[PDB]
Amino acid sequence: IEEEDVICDGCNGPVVGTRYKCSVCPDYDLCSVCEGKGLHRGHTKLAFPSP
Ligand SMILES: [Zn+2]
Ligand SMILES: [Zn+2]
Repeated sequence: IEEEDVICDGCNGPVVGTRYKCSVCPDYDLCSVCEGKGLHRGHTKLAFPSP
């Protein structure tokens, strides 16, 4: 099966459960562990469910 997946831009792990996305940039995603690191500082990240 070949499918589109959401991959964490902080650690390359799967983004499952809560998905953090940049409020400004398209195609930016963090898992909940990496969001706690504060990555992509300067842009607010938004909490969403994951696909
Ligand atoms: Zn991560
Ligand atoms: Zn951004």
